[PDB]
Amino acid sequence: ADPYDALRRRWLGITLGTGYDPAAEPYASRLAETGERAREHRATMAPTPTSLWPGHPFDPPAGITFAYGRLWTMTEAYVQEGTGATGDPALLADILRGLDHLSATVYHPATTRYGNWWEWQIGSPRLLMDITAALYDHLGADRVAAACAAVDHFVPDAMLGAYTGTSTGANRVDLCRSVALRGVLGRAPAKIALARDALSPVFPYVTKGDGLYADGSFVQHTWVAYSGTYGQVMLDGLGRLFTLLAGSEWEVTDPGRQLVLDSVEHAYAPLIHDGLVMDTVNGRAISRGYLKSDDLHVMRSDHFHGQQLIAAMAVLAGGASNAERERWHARIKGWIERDTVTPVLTAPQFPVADLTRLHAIADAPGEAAPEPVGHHLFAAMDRAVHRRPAFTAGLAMASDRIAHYECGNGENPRGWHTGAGMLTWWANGTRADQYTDWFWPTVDWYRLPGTTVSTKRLADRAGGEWGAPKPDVRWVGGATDGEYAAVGQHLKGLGSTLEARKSWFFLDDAVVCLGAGITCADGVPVETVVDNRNLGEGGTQALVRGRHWAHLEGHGGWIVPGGALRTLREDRTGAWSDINTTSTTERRTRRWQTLWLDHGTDPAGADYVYTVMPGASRAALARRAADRHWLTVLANDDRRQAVSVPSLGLTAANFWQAGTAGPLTTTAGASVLVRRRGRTATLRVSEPPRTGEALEIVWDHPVGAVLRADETVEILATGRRLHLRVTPGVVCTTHECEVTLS
Ligand SMILES: CC(=O)N[C@@H]1[C@@H](O[C@@H]2OC(C(=O)O)=C[C@H](O)[C@H]2O)[C@@H](OS(=O)(=O)O)[C@@H](CO)O[C@H]1O
Ligand SMILES: [Mg+2]
Repeated sequence: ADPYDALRRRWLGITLGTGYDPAAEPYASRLAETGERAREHRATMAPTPTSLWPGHPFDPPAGITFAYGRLWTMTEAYVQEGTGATGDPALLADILRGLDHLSATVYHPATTRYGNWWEWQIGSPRLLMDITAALYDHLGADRVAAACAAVDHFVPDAMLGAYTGTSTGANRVDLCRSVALRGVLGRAPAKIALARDALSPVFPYVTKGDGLYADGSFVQHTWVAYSGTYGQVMLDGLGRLFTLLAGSEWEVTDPGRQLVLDSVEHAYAPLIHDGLVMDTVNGRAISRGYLKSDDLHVMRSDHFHGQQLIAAMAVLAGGASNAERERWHARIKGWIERDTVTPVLTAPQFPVADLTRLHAIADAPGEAAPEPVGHHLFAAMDRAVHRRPAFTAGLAMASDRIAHYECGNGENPRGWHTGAGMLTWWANGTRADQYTDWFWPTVDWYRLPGTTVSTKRLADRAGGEWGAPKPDVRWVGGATDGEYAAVGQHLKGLGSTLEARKSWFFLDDAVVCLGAGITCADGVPVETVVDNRNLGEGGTQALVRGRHWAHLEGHGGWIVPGGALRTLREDRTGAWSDINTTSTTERRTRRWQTLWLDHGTDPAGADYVYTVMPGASRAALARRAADRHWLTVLANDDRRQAVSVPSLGLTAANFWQAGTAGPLTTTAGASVLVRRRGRTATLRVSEPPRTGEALEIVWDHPVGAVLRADETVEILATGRRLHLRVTPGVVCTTHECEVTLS
């Protein structure tokens, strides 16, 4: 009996929290508030054949999970000290009433599942198990048995068989969560072992489909870049389950578990900036904001999502090694310090158990870590992240592997161009609320920052749901040394005949943006969005313009032909319900500064060059624009885009096909980055088309000897020039070669 009772107790410690004083803030106010929500939920519960709370019918099935969510708040009120309702028998009776009503009317084995599978197999059962676990002694054997039987009906063993469909990645972990608890609570050792075993296929790095990739990428729904939401769900359930089972007969022993720990710093941390997790990896969730069904009324946003991912790291850290835990805690202290948008330590979505874990990290000894300066190219999910002292940026692309966007369940119907070379960024050391402050419900979805698009009007959900629309292109990726990068996207526009070559060269204080082969036949204008910045409500940040630059006060600026540049400052009013059928309808106004180049109607091989300098002063921008020397554009056409930046000793080129640009030649499409440092140089090359066919590179610079080369890099000649052959692989890995110069 005791191994099950011990697991149940350990689950309650994880779920309800441990070793805090309920009288201390902020526990005291969160518990009081839970009491209050419980009291009102109790007062309004109204069992009917089709609902348990008015306005929340069992069809759609969200209305069932909705009901379990409220019974869970009631349960919390009942079992936690400090709530004003702890151990109140009348609260207890109403919980039991609601459970019995759900068990009688909807959540039971005579129901043939309808509507969203997720509500039945993930949303409701995890809550039902949690409630059952918290109230175990008061429930009696028939209720415990009937709760286990319902789980068995909606989540049978076969749901934890084939690693496919609705059972991969975050979904796999969520299914295991309910099956494990049903095993604990129903004293069914085989269900516990099943849930532990079924975690194994989540661990290994994949090269296609759902999961974690060796370059740190994370994919869910087969084609969607998703580290921020699904990746967090996976990380959260894994940490919960590792901690649950540790020390028991069903402890997770798969050594692949280490890959999940590794992913903290390698997959997730780079996407977190001052507490937010970047909207480029948040998929359809960027459209949620205030949800109609959320009794807490907490705005979803990049900051909400990052806070949830920080909380998952805090649970996971409990089972990490000392050295890992020490690094995670230091990064988390850093995020807690720098998040002035939504203070982590009092974040209103957090129950006391997360509050306690984060306060433990806060009070612990050690210094807060900064985000390391560097570049992270998440090539498997067509994402790049760049950090410099002056700014942080996240780029979103799309390819034959990665959808333009996801819409589904009423969410994100206008996200078409979020993958069309969207460049998002924050000025470092300023408030990081750019995309948080009612950005998505007010933005013009036809003018997303960095993108090139047809202005052709599109239908809500155009291209299809769940990541269905992908451009028919291969060359999307880049090459990086870990600090700077060349990134390129062969663009085909969504719902449009637009085609373009877009490149970005991520440097020490700027991103150089090249566009070429811009060709469309839609019969309407084509635009490249130099930027589009949310100014906040009533913003009065000055826009200053010069001959070849523009600067936005508080934000940064752009070097761009001043006569070609179009601008517009305007107020835009919108609501989350405009972009999500499940969100509130309250409307707010945000002022916008938008900047764009008009490529005319039906362009044929149109182009652009512009440089963004996030975080830069007006004067730094005026200097860089008047300086002819700092940057040479080697080539900007549909066969190759390439720059030379002598202050960095840097040459960078995206070769859309075999060709030459400045001192670089390639025999096949490739991305190449050369960096000279005194008497040595390192040459880096990737193959974004991912054919895996060998190609050669020549770099026209005298070279004495090779200090080192990856096993995939064969040296063909040195002397007057460097000549390499590279066997590139099919995941767009960057291969390197270091040489002595003559
Ligand atoms: C990852 C994701 O988008 N999942 C959808 C759910 O949202 C997650 O919900 C939960 C949870 O514990 O219920 C935790 C994650 O933070 C959320 O991102 C959810 O969608 S929604 O209602 O929040 O819009 C469900 C409910 O339908 O659908 C999932 O696909
Ligand atoms: Mg220079």
